[PDB]
Amino acid sequence: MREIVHIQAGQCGNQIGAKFWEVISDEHGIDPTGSYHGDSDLQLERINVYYNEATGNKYVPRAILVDLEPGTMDSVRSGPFGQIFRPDNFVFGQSGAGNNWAKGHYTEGAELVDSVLDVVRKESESCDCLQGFQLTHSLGGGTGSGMGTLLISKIREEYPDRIMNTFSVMPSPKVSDTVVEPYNATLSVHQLVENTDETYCIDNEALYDICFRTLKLTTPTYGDLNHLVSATMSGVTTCLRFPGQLNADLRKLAVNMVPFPRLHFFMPGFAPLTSRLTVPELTQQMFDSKNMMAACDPRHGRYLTVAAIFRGRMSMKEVDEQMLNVQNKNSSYFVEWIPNNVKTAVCDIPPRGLKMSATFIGNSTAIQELFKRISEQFTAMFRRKAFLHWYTGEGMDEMEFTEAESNMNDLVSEYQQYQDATAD
Amino acid sequence: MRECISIHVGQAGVQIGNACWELYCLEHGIQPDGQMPSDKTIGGGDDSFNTFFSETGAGKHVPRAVFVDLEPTVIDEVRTGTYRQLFHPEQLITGKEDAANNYARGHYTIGKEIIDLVLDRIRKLADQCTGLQGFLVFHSFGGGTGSGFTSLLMERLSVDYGKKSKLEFSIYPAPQVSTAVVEPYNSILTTHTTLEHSDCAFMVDNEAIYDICRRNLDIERPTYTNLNRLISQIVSSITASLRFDGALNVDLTEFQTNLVPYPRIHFPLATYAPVISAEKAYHEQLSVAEITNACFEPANQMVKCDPRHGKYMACCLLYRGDVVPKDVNAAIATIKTKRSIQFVDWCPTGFKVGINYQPPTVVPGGDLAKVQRAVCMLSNTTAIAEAWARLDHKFDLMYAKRAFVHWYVGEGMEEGEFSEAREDMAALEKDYEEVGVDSV
Amino acid sequence: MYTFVVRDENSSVYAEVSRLLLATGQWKRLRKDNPRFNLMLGERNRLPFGRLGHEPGLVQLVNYYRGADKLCRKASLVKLIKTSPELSESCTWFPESYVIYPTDEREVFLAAYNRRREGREGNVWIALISSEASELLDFIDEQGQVHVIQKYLEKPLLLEPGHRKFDIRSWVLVDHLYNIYLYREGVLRTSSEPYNSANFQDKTCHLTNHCIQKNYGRYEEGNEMFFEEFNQYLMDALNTTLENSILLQIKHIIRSCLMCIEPAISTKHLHYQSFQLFGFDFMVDEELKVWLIEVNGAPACAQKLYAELCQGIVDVAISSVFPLATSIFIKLHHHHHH
Ligand SMILES: Nc1nc2c(ncn2[C@@H]2O[C@H](COP(=O)(O)OP(=O)(O)OP(=O)(O)O)[C@@H](O)[C@H]2O)c(=O)[nH]1
Ligand SMILES: Nc1ncnc2c1ncn2[C@@H]1O[C@H](COP(=O)(O)OP(=O)(O)CP(=O)(O)O)[C@@H](O)[C@H]1O
Ligand SMILES: Nc1nc2c(ncn2[C@@H]2O[C@H](COP(=O)(O)OP(=O)(O)O)[C@@H](O)[C@H]2O)c(=O)[nH]1
Ligand SMILES: [Ca+2]
Ligand SMILES: [Mg+2]
Repeated sequence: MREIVHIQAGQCGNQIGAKFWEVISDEHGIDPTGSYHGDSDLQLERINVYYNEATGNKYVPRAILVDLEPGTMDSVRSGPFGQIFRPDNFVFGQSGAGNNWAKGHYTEGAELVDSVLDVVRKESESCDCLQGFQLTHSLGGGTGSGMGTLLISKIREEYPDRIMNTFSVMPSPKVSDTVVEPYNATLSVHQLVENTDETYCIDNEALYDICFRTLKLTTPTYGDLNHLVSATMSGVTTCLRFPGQLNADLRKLAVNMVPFPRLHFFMPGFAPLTSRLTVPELTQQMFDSKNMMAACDPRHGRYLTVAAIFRGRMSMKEVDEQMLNVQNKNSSYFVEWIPNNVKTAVCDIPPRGLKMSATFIGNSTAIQELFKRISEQFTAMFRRKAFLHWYTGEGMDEMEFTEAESNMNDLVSEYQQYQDATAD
Repeated sequence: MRECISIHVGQAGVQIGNACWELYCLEHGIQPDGQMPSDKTIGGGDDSFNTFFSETGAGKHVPRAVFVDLEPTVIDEVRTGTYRQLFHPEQLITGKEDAANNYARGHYTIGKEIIDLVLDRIRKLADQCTGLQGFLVFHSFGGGTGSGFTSLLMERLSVDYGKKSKLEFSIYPAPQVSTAVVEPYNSILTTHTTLEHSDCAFMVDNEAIYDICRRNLDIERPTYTNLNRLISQIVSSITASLRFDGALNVDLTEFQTNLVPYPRIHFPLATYAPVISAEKAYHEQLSVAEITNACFEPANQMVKCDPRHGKYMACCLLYRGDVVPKDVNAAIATIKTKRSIQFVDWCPTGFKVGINYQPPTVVPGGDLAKVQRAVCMLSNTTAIAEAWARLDHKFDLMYAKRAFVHWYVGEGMEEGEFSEAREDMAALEKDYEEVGVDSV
Repeated sequence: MYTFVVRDENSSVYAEVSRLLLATGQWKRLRKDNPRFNLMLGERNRLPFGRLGHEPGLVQLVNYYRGADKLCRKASLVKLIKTSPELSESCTWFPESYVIYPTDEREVFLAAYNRRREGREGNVWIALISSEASELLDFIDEQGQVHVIQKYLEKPLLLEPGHRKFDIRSWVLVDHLYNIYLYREGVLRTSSEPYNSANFQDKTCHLTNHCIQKNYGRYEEGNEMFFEEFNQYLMDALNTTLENSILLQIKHIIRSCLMCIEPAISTKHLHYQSFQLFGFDFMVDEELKVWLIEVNGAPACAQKLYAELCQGIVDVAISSVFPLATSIFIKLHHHHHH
């Protein structure tokens, strides 16, 4: 089989991680004890991608739960699917992050890192054919951002020809008051652009704006934001989890989606947006700015590559027609120099609550709007050196902030370069 | 004797293989267990069907076939499917991890780990042959295994078998069913690497087969199963010369003599008729003249291109079923009286014809009407070059920016291999231009 | 010596073009009814296209595309956008519009209008501006000829300081070969009196015509902001560029409009050739989404830009066909494969 190893780090990582496992367990017919009581053989055909098969015909998530605070991992065990996890895959610290990247990456997280690697090793070593790794984390905190990216670097050393995939939640002042997060994000992006193959950009800015404006929620909660994150996560992993022809494993996806190694930051989308349609409507909503999980307008750049997944019982002829339709009518927004760069998959099994849905994965040059926003907030407080001593204290030079700032702006220039390029 | 060994590489090669063998077994009266009641020589023989099937002492007729894929899923369905007893387990070869739509993985990284094993199993089939003719290699252009592994294998077969014949059935990519943006790269790379090692290659445009299924069989959104059942019929028509004997049968090697004027110009255009649904075939005989004229309609071609804007260098017709010389001769004389077809000035305006009396078969629960008589035309037209030009343009669009090139470089390839592969293709397009210019 | 005839004296743009042609020394102006011309700078109304291209030994060229009126009349534009599958009825960049004759799609308008009343959402429309249906239909039966009811953009992008509305004029030259050339200089035609959510009587803050603006001229000379200054505003205040935030959408809209009518108006295999200068009018909303308002078939230029544009027209539209004895245009072309 082609197995993926899941890792969830920090508060955000473990939250969205837990909900990911709730949702896909529902889809695959797995209850919290880990027994199959589903109605279809298509649920089990590729169960080994995410689940280990234990004794007594039971299924255990190949998941590794990590945090420097021991508190957040108590709440995971207490959770509805908490009992299903492997008890010795819980690796917890003492101090906590303090929303300090350096603590996560160089000091406190460094002390804990070998303990996580021991568990990763034991999962990896008993895989028939390991695809690679999937990490859920935020970039604004200290553990998920700093230790999560250390984890990434350390797993590459030992599995250098395996695919490294992250779900990386971006900070927004609209969601968290912590003034330091622009540093944590910039230092994390510095890592991700070098050491991941594919990164889904989950932008809290976008998740808040969808909840406030479109869903008409006056005081959106982390649970409201994560309803969107989990639907996105179910959608983008559908091709990996069910039998299919297109993007069926992590490397094939990467080869379809990443034309240049550094440009591996995707902009997911979803239709219909809900809180707790026809193919032409799903197809129009998918490419419209409102439905993007990154606060970027795709009309402000060009798509390098696109994956579109349609879920439900619908006409495959109608999807083909609408997907041609949307490309003709939006031709300028697709780079002319990568022919046939939009791929389409149709999975008959719909997600829970919806009779048909659509998931979008775009590699757009418009993603630069996200990185420029972070870069403005970073450079607001880095010119005046606000709160540098938090990081200098842990041993970091000031030069590493300059290098990381510069690499993130190099990335911006690069997106712009391929946005402006023609076939001539 | 004159044994042929079939090699099916990657998902496309393998799935088309299944459809071909299933169809062969139906045509010869061979059961899914390999038993063939009509064959009175148990244990062996030199009947025409023995070019493609060996025999065991227990009366089992075993395909002279290897199925190779770098990943077990597709071949696992052959191992457990309707025809699992037909094949010895050693003919079905799989690795663990596929080439991820990357020629470089198929040729070098993953491919090298299984290549000696594949040659081993091929050698075992070869050593059961009294007079091995050659090989038929089925593969996609687009896939990493189909492109990269097939190339490596063709290179290795030239070394281990000298100038023993190698024929390809190559699946040319179409956007309606493609699964990879880099398929143009894989196509150019494999065509460059394979060109010196192949004697004759039949390209099958998935878009062409897709359109025939939509237009002629009224299939709304054709699947691989739809495409493969039609592809099977065309392959069967071509190999029918080898698998059946008959007084008017012309061997595939005789057609090749006419089809290949220069070593590099070895890509014949196939056209098949009639493709018709059961509902339309009811109360409708298509005569010899009718199916023959249908060979000159571009809508029936296996590759999208226009031979009315090119020139012919050869034209072969492979009839099967209730077809007699008088009707063929009259039908073809009309065609040349009518013109519509121009030969290059260095090629005589002949038509090489074969007839096998055994009529076409269809697989149960399929889309094709069972008809009394079918024809496959194999022509050598300058027009086939259109297919190279369409792929070469897509290649250039991406390669000018080096898009996706790092995936190939990361597995060991150099940019030199891309530009070298592309120049060879530019040379091939020029060759097809040059053969069609009039003589001085 | 090439020859031309001038048949619209009111055109500021082609008065300058004739001036530049005469100054070359290799063009001679003829009298308007002398048919032995190479170039016709034609009249706006009833231009005799049927008489063109029937003069042996003369290659003939005209500065209008016959049938380009379908893009440039408000009622025709709506109909073109509604009936052409390339643009469709679900076009994202053209405000929801309906053609309305006086004493037709008034029945279809009222249905979509009275859906928005129940929906509890912005329900302002334009002919001129009002939120109740009664005042609009009554204004048209009373006003005169065929009219268009179009969705009024509730939430425009507003310049600061001053909280002002604006529209963007882009000049586009389509030559005889059907190359689409966007002039690199466009212009923002600004309102000077601050924008108001409730005050629809006063139609100086709501309508941004260079004439109807008459305070005035405070923030910029003649209420004309150009692209260097507007790019800087976008960089400073919004952390984005003109090119990225607005100009990609403008390029797309122009190229889509002109490609849609190309079969109906191209002069590729015709006995005479056409070029034409168009003026596209765009509206930017607060999300930085661009919307097309109208296309003008006989646009005027802004005073500062006349000399450069008109010399461009000569270089790429006229001297391409009639050769004599640094490029101000962006050529709009895109061939995505699918
Ligand atoms: N006609 C036909 N085409 C197929 C079939 N399966 C795949 N293809 C085409 O083959 C190309 C993809 O290559 P595959 O053969 O699936 O790839 P592979 O050779 O298995 O290589 P990897 O999967 O990269 O190891 C695309 O152009 C598909 O449209 C099939 O059963 N029939
Ligand atoms: N849907 C809409 N939303 C917002 N503003 C609009 C609008 N339609 C028109 N306007 C405003 O009205 C102004 C002029 O309207 P428009 O350009 O449609 O007619 P026009 O310029 O052809 C008038 P005339 O034909 O008398 O010269 C625009 O510059 C714009 O500011
Ligand atoms: N969408 C979402 N964002 C979260 C969640 N939890 C924390 N965050 C965000 O994550 C950042 C803080 O990181 P956190 O995970 O709390 O830090 P760590 O646990 O020390 O790694 C802030 O930008 C929060 O807005 C969550 O459950 N959902
Ligand atoms: Ca026998
Ligand atoms: Mg494969």
